[PDB]
Amino acid sequence: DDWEIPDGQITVGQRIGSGSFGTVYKGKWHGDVAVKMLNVTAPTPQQLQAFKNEVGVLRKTRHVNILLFMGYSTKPQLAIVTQWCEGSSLYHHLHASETKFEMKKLIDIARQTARGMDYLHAKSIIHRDLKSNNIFLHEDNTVKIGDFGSGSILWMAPEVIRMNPYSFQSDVYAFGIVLYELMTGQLPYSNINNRDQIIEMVGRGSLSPDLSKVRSNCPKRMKRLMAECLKKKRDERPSFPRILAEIEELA
Amino acid sequence: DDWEIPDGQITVGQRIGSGSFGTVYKGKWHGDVAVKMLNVTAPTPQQLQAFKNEVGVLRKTRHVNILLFMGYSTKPQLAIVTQWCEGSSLYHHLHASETKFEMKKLIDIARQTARGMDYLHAKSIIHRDLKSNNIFLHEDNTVKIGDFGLATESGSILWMAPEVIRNPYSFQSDVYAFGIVLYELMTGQLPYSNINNRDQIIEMVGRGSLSPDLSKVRSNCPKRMKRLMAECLKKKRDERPSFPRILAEIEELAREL
Ligand SMILES: CCS(=O)(=O)Nc1ccc(F)c(C(=O)c2c[nH]c3ncc(-c4cccnc4)cc23)c1F
Repeated sequence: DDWEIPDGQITVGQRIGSGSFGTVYKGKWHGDVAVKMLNVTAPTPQQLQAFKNEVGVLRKTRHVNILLFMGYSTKPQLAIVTQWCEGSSLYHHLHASETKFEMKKLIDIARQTARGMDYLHAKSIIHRDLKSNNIFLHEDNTVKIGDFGSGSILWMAPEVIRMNPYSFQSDVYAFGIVLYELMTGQLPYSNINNRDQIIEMVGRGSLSPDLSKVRSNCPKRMKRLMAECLKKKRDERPSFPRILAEIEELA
Repeated sequence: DDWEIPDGQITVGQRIGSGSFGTVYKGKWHGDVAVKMLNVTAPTPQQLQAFKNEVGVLRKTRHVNILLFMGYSTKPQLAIVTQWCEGSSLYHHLHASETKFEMKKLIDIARQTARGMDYLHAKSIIHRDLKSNNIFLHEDNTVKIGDFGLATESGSILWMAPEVIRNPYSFQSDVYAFGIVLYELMTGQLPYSNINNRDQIIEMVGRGSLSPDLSKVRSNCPKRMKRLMAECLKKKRDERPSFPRILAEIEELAREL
């Protein structure tokens, strides 16, 4: 039916962060929620529908590894309401906490991410921006993928960089970088700190992630799987169901 | 929009529960999932309303403390696809595991349960079958409320309020059952131990001379929880609070101590 939450039902709290679209706050609504208020004030009737369309896309996601959509608001500002995640992003663990994860967890996280990613493809949903920042680990066990309802070029496929370039293949490339981060412990092109350089080089096929940076612990069974994900040639990339099967066999 | 999952996608596995309500197997569908299916030649549409009601009530929930409904089925067996849960029920932990908790966790479990129950009532949903058995502990410490079935919008006798025991079901009945669940958390024990007759409980609780022994609460248990619990267990419907007030008092406690 309708998942709108009437004005005054949510007690908006502390400002968590800002994104290109939206500002995230912690909220009070039958427990803890997260509210993403759109960068918008007025009830513009035509962008209203445009907003509602994105809600329609969100409300078709009922998977454990996808961040739980819970409702939307219209009156105290346009807003997306989801579950609250305890802990930090996958980016924070890998790069900002220096926290040592056992190799067993890494594969699980990838497996969880692939579970979420396959589901979106099954529902014919292209994420368009899958990175470790949009992967929230609830209580450091459970993957929640969000932010799918002049940017992050590290997870960007070659065909996306040079301009329909957004497809299920580009999400596959994004996952390879995610795997890279997990299996190398860091972001790609770390030595080359030049955005424009990377854009031009990865775009022309001159640059690709370095796999000598993977640790010895990494199974070469899916070290090969990255290569499949990280292919410059998009049609030579594995689909996510294909991907989901291979990763799972690792335990 | 459609939540129908046509078959072939679903890879059924090992069953965990059975009966005449639908067997529940552990399937794999884009990961670990759960399926509750009728093993029948044909559910000649007497079952077809029960199934349709549950799909209607499930499709309208999206909460972390409510079991995650993932889909339904019509073509072969009737089935309900929900998230897979890792762990055992609250009933298992308190009673069937002989495990024990700190006050800290016990009050937390009540809160998460209160959140889901508050959510259900806000969506104008009556659970009608709330008990420790239907409260799953997923990831070993996060509440999942399920087994809707009797939901709408024998063996379950202990969580039954007099007006149901003596349409009886209401938000108030859910409230009474909540008080019983609180009792299991704050005592570790099921109500009416000194009564091993089904006929004793059913008459006495219905009559209004039987009530849980609140002397059995833990020493570490808050005086506010024991007070809150007695309010949910009121013999008279009207004197029972609503979950917004129930959740409010709990939240302070969890923060207070
Ligand atoms: C599926 C809906 S979406 O539109 O595609 N995504 C989405 C919508 C609304 C949101 F608020 C959030 C969000 O940032 C968070 C949603 N729950 C969260 N829980 C924790 C955090 C967080 C992240 C980093 C540091 N501290 C807290 C961030 C979020 C969100 F990701």
